[PDB]
Amino acid sequence: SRQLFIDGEWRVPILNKRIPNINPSTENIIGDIPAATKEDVDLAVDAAKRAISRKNGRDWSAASGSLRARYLRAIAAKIKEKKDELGKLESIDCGKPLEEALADLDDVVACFEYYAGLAEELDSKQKAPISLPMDTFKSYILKEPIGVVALITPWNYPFLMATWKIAPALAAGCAAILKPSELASVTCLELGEICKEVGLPRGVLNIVTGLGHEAGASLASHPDVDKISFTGSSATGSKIMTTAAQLVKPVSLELGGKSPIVVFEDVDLDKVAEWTVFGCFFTNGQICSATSRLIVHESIAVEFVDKLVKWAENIKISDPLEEGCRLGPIVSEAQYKKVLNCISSAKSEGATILTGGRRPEHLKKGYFVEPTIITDVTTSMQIWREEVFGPVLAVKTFSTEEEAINLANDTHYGLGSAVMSNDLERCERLSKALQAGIVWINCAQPSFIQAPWGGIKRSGFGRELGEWGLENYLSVKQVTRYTSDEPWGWYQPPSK
Amino acid sequence: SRQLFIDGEWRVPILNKRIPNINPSTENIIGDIPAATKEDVDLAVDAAKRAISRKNGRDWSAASGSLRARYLRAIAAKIKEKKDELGKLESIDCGKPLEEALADLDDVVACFEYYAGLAEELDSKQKAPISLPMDTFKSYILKEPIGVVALITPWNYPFLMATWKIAPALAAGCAAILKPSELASVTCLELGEICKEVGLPRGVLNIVTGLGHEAGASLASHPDVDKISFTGSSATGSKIMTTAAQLVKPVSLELGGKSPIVVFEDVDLDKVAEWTVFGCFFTNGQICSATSRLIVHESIAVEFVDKLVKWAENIKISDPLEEGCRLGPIVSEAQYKKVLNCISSAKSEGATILTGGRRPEHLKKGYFVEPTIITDVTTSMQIWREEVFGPVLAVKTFSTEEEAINLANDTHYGLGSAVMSNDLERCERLSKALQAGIVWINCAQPSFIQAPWGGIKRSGFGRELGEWGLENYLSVKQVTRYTSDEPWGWYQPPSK
Ligand SMILES: NC(=O)c1ccc[n+]([C@@H]2O[C@H](COP(=O)([O-])OP(=O)(O)OC[C@H]3O[C@@H](n4cnc5c(N)ncnc54)[C@H](O)[C@@H]3O)[C@@H](O)[C@H]2O)c1
Ligand SMILES: NC(=O)c1ccc[n+]([C@@H]2O[C@H](COP(=O)([O-])OP(=O)(O)OC[C@H]3O[C@@H](n4cnc5c(N)ncnc54)[C@H](O)[C@@H]3O)[C@@H](O)[C@H]2O)c1
Ligand code: NA
Ligand code: NA
Repeated sequence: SRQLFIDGEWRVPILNKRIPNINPSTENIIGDIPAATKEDVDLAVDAAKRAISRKNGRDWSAASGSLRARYLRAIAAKIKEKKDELGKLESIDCGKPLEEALADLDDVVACFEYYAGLAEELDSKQKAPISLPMDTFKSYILKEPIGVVALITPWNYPFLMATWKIAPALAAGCAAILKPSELASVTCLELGEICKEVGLPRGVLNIVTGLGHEAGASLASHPDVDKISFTGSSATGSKIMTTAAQLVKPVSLELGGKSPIVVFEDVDLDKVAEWTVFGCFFTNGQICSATSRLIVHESIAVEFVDKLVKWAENIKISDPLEEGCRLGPIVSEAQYKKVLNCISSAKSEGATILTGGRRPEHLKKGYFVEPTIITDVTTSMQIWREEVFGPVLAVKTFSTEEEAINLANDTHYGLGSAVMSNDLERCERLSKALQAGIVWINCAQPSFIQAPWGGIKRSGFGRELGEWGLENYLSVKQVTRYTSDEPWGWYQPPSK
Repeated sequence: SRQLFIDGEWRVPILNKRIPNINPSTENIIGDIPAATKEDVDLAVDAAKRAISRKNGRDWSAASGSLRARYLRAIAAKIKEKKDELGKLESIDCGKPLEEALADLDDVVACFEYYAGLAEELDSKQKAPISLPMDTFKSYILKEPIGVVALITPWNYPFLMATWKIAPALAAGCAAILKPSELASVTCLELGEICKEVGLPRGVLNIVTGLGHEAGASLASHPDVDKISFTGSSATGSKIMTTAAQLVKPVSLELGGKSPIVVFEDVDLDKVAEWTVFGCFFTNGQICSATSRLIVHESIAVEFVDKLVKWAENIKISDPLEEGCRLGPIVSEAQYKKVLNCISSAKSEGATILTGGRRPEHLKKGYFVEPTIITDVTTSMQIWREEVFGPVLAVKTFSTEEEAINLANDTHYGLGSAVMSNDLERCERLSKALQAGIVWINCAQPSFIQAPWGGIKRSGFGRELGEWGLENYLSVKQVTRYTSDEPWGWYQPPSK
């Protein structure tokens, strides 16, 4: 089995500890992953520092973008080869249905190809001139890699989230240390073998697996890390930023959400019913930007919600590998219990569990929850307030557009949001009013790698994907030159 | 004798306390400023919040850029009228030579004018298309104001630094709270009156003066502040970021530096002597990007450093308001003592003072220090590592280019840097190797409003000036719409 990927080969953790890896659908130990600690992390950062240091002959940061692009394209092609096997490992690892995992793999491939392309273009973008009011000065800018980057990623899209950061980071000329989640580490470790098979220069990508408070914390607080890029819980992101503050290092954060989907009356109920079920139940409801607060016009509310109930109850719940699986199990026991507790608390606070809310009868084992719709929701309820990370939808109703937007913005979060109405004039109005980083019109959840992705407010800051994803790993350098041959003439010259 | 500027009005601090104001050239109490406290900071942030939500933001934040442009231009014109008056106040307040303050005001006017232009251009940048590889989806970006912004500014360029922050913040559609330094708050308070005369919508700009640990801390930790932009010391920068981390608020930090100036042999000696002295002694040596580490080639070192002494001793030091003034006093007593202790510490470690390093004999009173150049410096010394923020130049010698860049990069800071040589191929090589946000070639210290300004490493992150300045106060929103009529087709419809 795999060890830590450091400096271009496999290294066993110094303390030789290992973490059990559970299959979410069976509850059986399916294997394990290495548990890295402080000094394992220290080796990773040194290797990354060495990968980009001047006196390295294969200086990754000083290489041309097209050279890095060749590595990225090769990484992509090797992943494309293993598509079917990597997707199967993905499903077993995190619990998402096979068709979802296979789609993620396609996106991984596209993501490396896209940033390979951007890497090629980057050389043309260097030395971009700045127009000045004086003729005595000339000015341009250089786009330089930020340096050594810590990449800390979630378990909901294990391989894709990692790729969302490593592809732009490498394309920019950075050396990376990746810390995937201890709940879903397998495919990211497979990326280490791919790097070996493609001859990625030593130390450019290092993969350190283990516990968040051991490996992750050590990585985040290491003084030689130049930038931390994070995706995960609000609390951990806060701790990570606190740690980064010690040595004043830049940070990008993508944290939870509690995204609204605003459904108006002038809508095809059935088409938008699939979207609202998708926005909340897809990835077993473990989406950062999940549209988990439904805000439906009162005039269609009860018939629209009834449709939702039928769609949701027709969703096939099974082992992720079984043909036709549209919902898998929650990633872990601890997560399962949190999701069930959220449903329990909603019931306790007086809300209605319209459908789901329990373990399905036909599956005795595994962390399975039926798609859950919750109504009679009040704005002070925990279910309205707190991100669930389970297939759980909370429903509220509205009578005016103004009320709809006030309900939509009734959260300290600000990641995603969706508007559903045929009136496109209304959609544009609502897309401006919704306090979010992403606004979907007449759909919910699609993330194209060409378009900037991120949140505002307690959902964090910074943008991934598109050209924004690359910039996240560049710094701007102003090169200003004095063209004239005249003395500056500010101070008095001495005498000679 | 002004008060706090809150919600478009002059208001006495709730607790009615005031802070004395010292003339740095006489050591006499010359006035006082209002001392805002937590209760006043709440009122200013509340007013800012109301300014963005008032009338769906149609008066400011959701208005077109041309509306804000008119205000910025109107402010510019007012400053320009009173530039000589504000220059005089600026010198008395911070202690810089009058011709420096006068030059600052020219830059203040041009800064408002420049961001007025960018405000007008901003409307045409809205809804910029994002190309997708699908027929079924369409995507564009909106550039929204980040919201309510905290602007914390230093005492070295009192009015200009405030302008660097507010001008792009207003152009963006933000509502700002300014917390100027308690050592130089006078011109910034005058800007309040300018907003009044110009009729700037209430709450768009608020000015809260006071102690850093009362007013500054209360502003930085306020839950309704959307973004903090800070320029000042490393320690405080670090504290701001830690506070922001609690509610995960984005920050931009410009901190100190220990910037290198590298002088090769193929150089006009008299011309670069001027530049080097300017690079280190200008603003009484209180520049963030001061080039305070000289790195000269051994072959020219002896006569180049001798010329440096000649220039340094010909710098006219006096009251900042006297006709020929070219160096004023250090801003305050505490700073004055720190600067003098830095020079003592150099002697402690065995370094040589070639000129200055003491009170000028003619001044007697005031916080004056002669322009100091020190030599026989070692890599391990405090004057090499730490920021003096006084007119104090440290000098090391080099022979090879590899030796030059390694000495230049021998710092945890990374704000500015300067190359001096007639060989432009060499200058370009060094500009790529120098780890800094600004690289100057054949000059030191000019900052054009068209070009991005900021640091890397422990000098901070984020960029001000140019279009980068505007972007600092904008957040990117992705708007994606499903244009197809076809059902999504992921789930199985429930019939019939
Ligand atoms: N919404 C999202 O974007 C998203 C994505 C993935 C996972 N998650 C969350 O992951 C959670 C799993 O637990 P967890 O990540 O909150 O803690 P954890 O179980 O990983 O570790 C427990 C303790 O370690 C601390 N810790 C973890 N990483 C740290 C680091 N890098 N530096 C300093 N301290 C660290 C945590 O604050 C906590 O006190 C789930 O509740 C799930 O909601 C959220
Ligand atoms: N290099 C630069 O960019 C630059 C520019 C201007 C001033 N300065 C520095 O200003 C210093 C003067 O003292 P000071 O600014 O370090 O402290 P201060 O005099 O403002 O206040 C003293 C204490 O309050 C704390 N504090 C100040 N503002 C705070 C805030 N907003 N939030 C939480 N704590 C805060 C400080 O950490 C310190 O412990 C000088 O040492 C000088 O070097 C540096
Ligand atoms: Na697992
Ligand atoms: Na003063």
